[PDB]
Amino acid sequence: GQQIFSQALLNANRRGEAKTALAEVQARHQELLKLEKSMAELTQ
Amino acid sequence: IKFTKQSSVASTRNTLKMAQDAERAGMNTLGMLGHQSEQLNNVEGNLDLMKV
Repeated sequence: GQQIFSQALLNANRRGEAKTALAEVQARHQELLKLEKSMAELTQ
Repeated sequence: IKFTKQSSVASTRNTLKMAQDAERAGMNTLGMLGHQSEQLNNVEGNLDLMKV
């Protein structure tokens, strides 16, 4: 005669996955902005 | 992350459009230069004839 609930922990691997690939997409975006700027000068 | 990717898409779209901008302008420049080089060839011939 008894019952029980249950809780959950996230995976360690995940860690700060919010920025694991955010930093990387931000870095690529910076590269793309540099590309865009250089192309703007070249077109001019 | 989604916003940054969208910004990257927009950036590459503009970069492509501008690259196409450069290309047309450059092709016109070469066309005009071929025509003007040729006018100058005509000039060169008359200068030779006038020398004679």
